[PDB]
Amino acid sequence: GAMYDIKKWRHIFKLDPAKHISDDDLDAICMSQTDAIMIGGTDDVTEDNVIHLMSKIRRYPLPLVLEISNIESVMPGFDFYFVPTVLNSTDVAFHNGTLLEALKTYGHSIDFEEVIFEGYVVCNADSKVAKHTKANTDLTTEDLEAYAQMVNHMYRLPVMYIEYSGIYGDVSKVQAVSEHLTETQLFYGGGISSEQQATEMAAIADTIIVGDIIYKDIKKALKTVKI
Amino acid sequence: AMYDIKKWRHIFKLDPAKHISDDDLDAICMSQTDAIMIGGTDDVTEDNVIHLMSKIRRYPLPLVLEISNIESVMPGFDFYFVPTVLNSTDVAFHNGTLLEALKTYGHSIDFEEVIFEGYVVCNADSKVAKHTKANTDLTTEDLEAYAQMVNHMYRLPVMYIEYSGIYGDVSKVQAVSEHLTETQLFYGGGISSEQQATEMAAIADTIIVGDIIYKDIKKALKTVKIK
Repeated sequence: GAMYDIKKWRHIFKLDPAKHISDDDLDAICMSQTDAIMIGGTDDVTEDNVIHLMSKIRRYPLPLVLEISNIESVMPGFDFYFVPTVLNSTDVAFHNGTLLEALKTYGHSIDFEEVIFEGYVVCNADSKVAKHTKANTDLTTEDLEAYAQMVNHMYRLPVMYIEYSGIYGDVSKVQAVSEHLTETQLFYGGGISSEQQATEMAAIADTIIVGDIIYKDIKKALKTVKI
Repeated sequence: AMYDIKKWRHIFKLDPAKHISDDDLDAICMSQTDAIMIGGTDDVTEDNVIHLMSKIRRYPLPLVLEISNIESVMPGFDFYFVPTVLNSTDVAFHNGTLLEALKTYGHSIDFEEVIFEGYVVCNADSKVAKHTKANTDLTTEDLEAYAQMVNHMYRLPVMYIEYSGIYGDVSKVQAVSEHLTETQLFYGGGISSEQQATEMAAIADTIIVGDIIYKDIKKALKTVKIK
């Protein structure tokens, strides 16, 4: 089952369950070389369409993961749950606050082997996720490096997630951050929309996460896997 | 074997602001304690720590520093215990301050000797609770969730139940232990009798004794006789 060893993942397609994906486009990505399909949507996951989406996704043989945002999103059935802790958020709620309530609720029966805690760092000052988590987006390269160090040596977390929220972020900073991660895997997301960019980043980061372009140019999207 | 925290059962904890006689100091360092921890939940008086270290280093037992604030950071200790107050309402006590420290000292820290502690402040009327704006209304469920969170999500080496000066709720500590497996349970707060040291050192992995050292050196040395 090399299929389910996140450490080997290089590319993940991230679906916003709130947007419409056609069955042919869905088939396209699920058939691709991508390592996993991730359902996200940083807010009020609408149980209804998430289940619609996973029903379709389970017809293919590839890891289906959920990016839990809020206690509302928690649903059984996924292969992995990626739980973020927004390191640069100024509200304890996105640190461990929400997670404490989820655990209060489902603690009794979670299989922590399938849960993955991610050091999440919001880097796009003008994003829904930056404004919701009251994230302190004024980050210098030193700040990111301190964060990387904090993730890599102090919490020693399996994943550090650089989230540029839709726009292609600062390659140099991502590059600075990768420098300090060693034991921790580096996930990058934000703006990839060209085999060129996917290759640039997948070079620095360990796993790249392509999302928006799926709903804009399925053909370009499929290009991001060629990294 | 001396420096493997996982075998430690008792730790004597010295407030560097309080005075301790050369003879009481001698007594604790000669005891069966596994280590001396210099704490003081506030502004370490760079002055008396060096004095205390000076006397303590004549004995061969581990000397550890519990860093509270970025001020405390100094060389010469066997291990540095860094807290993250999980039930604090202020990001500064989650990782805020830590991020600063890392910006400054990041370049020269031997992370091998740094130990990240999952801290849960449990005494509503404590300087530490008021300082870190800790949310001290914790049910057993809450504590269990916290345990789970430390043990499985953060997967930190130590979860520290801090009852700040008073002997806490044995049942709750017992509940918390239930969930820690890979994580070492440190307990502190009120042990002042061979009886209490013994009760707790049965539930927790390591009991931390402090206040009684300055009140009844004879009773204090009774706390290391934990069966």
